[PDB]
Amino acid sequence: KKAAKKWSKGRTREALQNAVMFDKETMDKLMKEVPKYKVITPSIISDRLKISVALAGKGLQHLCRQGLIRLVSCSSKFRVYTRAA
Amino acid sequence: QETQRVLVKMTSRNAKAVENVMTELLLHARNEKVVLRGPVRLPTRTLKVTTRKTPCGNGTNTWDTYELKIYKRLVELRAPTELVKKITSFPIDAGVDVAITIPH
Amino acid sequence: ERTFHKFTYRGHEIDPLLALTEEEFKALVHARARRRMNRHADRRAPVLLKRLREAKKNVKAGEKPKAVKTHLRDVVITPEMVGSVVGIYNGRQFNAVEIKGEMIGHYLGEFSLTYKPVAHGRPGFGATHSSRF
Amino acid sequence: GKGSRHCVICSNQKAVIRKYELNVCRQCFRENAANIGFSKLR
Amino acid sequence: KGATLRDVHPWRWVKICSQHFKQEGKMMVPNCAEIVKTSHGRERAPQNPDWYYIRCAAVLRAVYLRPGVGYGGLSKRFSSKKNRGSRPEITTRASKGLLHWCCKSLTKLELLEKCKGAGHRVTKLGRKVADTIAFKIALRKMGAETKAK
Amino acid sequence: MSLTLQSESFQHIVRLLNTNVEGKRKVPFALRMVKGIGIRFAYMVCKKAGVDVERRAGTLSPEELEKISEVIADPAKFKIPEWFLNRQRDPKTGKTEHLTSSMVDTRLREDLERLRKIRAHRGVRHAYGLRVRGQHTCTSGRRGKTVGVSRTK
RNA sequence: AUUUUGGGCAACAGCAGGUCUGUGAUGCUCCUCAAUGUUCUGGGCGACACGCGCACUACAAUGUCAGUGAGAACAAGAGUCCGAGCGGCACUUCACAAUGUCGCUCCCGCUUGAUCAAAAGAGCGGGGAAACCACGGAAUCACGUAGACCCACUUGGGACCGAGUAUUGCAAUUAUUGGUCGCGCAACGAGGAAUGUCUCGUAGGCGCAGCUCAUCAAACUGUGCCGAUUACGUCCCUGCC
Repeated sequence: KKAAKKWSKGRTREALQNAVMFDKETMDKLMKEVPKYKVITPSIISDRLKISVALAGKGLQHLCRQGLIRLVSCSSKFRVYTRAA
Repeated sequence: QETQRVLVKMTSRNAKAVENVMTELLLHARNEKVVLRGPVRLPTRTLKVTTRKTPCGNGTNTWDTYELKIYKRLVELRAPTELVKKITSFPIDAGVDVAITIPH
Repeated sequence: ERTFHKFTYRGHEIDPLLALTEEEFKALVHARARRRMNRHADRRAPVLLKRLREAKKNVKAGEKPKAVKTHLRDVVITPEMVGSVVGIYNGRQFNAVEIKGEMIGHYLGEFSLTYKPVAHGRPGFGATHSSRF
Repeated sequence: GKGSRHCVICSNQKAVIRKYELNVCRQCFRENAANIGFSKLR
Repeated sequence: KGATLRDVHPWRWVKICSQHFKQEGKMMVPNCAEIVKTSHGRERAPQNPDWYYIRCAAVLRAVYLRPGVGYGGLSKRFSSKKNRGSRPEITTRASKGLLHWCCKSLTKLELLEKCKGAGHRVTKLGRKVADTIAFKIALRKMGAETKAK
Repeated sequence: MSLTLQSESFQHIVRLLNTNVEGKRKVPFALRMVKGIGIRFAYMVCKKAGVDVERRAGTLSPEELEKISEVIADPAKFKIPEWFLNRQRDPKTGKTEHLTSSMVDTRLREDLERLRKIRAHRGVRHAYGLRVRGQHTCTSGRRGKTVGVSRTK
């Protein structure tokens, strides 16, 4: 941080590779990972570190309006996906 | 007849005194042409007072609360005005505000 | 004779001040101060403004005209009383200030020293604790 | 703000309970609840 | 019979009726405004630029229901809470210029009417149109059942 | 989110118009930058120029920059209003200003010394080092512990 | 279904506590006007190396932002009193001023409809007496749904503050308060040795009444909305009979 303090007695957490960006690998990867899991969640995209569960989830929605993954709840937000058939 | 909705409204420092009031007048007024649709009573209003007690300087800065609820009884009559005024000849005690109004 | 103060209070120099009413002169100022006058009427100064004015007269090449005591704390500095000297009450003192022009348009409250200075200071006379007995 | 109350029981700014048009000292109030009709609620 | 404004989700519907005022170019912003503070409570303010329509949608939502809803009511439906600072966590302020705009505009839109020259209550037409809209949106969902029953 | 694969729009971190602009940002606070004090996003000025989340600060287009630079310094030319205008009555123009950059620094020095210079408790209280209220003033200054400390001996 | 519920009440001694800061309860004991009376004025108690005590808030996705939600507790408010405002009258008065009277509106408290504004803010006409009738058929806080942030001080955060407008007040000038827009990356990433309270629609959070109140509380005293471990023992600890 720029902050001098801002950190406690015991707590420790390491960095992720998820970002705002646009990337050949990311996009292409996303296309190949969004099928891949049997259940596909925004969170698993985040977990495969390329793009976080947030915009990666949008990646899922905008792959799932392309059907690539199946949007489950009959609404939004806490929808989820499974790989498409 | 040409009735008067008479509202005799009775608000009182306790419920106690006024009911006595209410009843007796109505009994008196009634008998007979005084015709009343039963007494409705509007919300008992409450007055709260908490005080800083003690002049502890030192010792507990603890504080004590007295209350006065004020009780409202209303009866409406579709009745004669002069008769009302005939029965209205009660000097009545305090703690019981009694208002009489002639709307419709 | 006498010198100069190169100064601009809202786009105005002392001459541009001078061709205003203290009203319009305040228009330049923010809402309370402009309000303050609005809320007012005349000056609270009738004698004071003369004690100022007279002393404003008295000026000589060197030296000064005397100081007008008051307990005041809200005067807007206007050239009309400029070069006068003011005793500002605070209980302890009718603190004295000449109002030259590089003071003008400001409020008296901006020059009234209302306080004693604690700020973990030190004794000047023979003090020791607090004045709590 | 503390100088315009002047307790109608007591001329006081201090010690006076400020409540509903009253102007009595806290003690004076403690003394008066009965004739008025205030009885403990809590 | 069916589903009127009493029966329908603005989550699809205001989002569409907003568009009924948009899409059609009926009223939009007033001359005095188009910037929009949230209201006296916040800078960050309408990410949705359609706020005034949305507003209108919502003032309209009010007006059929609480027929005769005055200026002061609109301030209240406006709502919110404020974290001031190292200070209290207490409820927020509704900006009236625009409130008043919304009032001016839906009556000009003839969906609002100034009931008894005051508190607004709906135009007849408004609510038939609303119910109509309700049905159109309602049927084709990105959820579960019945575009295929 | 898009399926854009781009590196030249993944952009960063550029200091423009005597400001700093970071990558990323919903877009706003990159634009918020330079302080000393309000420099001059207005939020609104920039938001009014046609800038948004659809580019973030991270998209970082030059075109945009030019448009901002243009809108900011005559804000109410863009009708971007004057009723807010961080400075509104100078006192040497006696006016309005969307104040920018180091000229705000300049403005800070001049005005603060005079503002401070004609003195009064109130004046000194903001000035020497205090919060300009809190009744019980010593308690404030918490862990900055040393407001400045003063003795004339 | 248990000394059922929360209280209220509550023995007897006891504690130079505290109680000169109520007291038009006061000993003894001081000044009494070239008084420390009283008014008036003006100041102060609110002054920042620091040591604390409470509180409050942040540090944050468990969140922040933009918006959207058909969520009510509990409970306020219109004093009297024949130059306030207004008005009429009276007389003075070449004209003013004047004075005086009378009357209203009463030195007119809450306040609604709503226009014109960035905006807060300015307003004819209305309405309501503590009024369950106007400010109360709306409108209570964190809910729940759509949108920015692909979790990094992001700016979390706003201490910090700058012009700028509105309001309080005789007076703020020891910024009365608001407002506005900019504006911040202060500290602050949840806090050591220590440590505080707590066992039922409740902890607890979360918010709102109500008054202090010219003007101003994180206080005060309530109201709500939301919403739970094991403890139920043990008597250790630590303490009372």
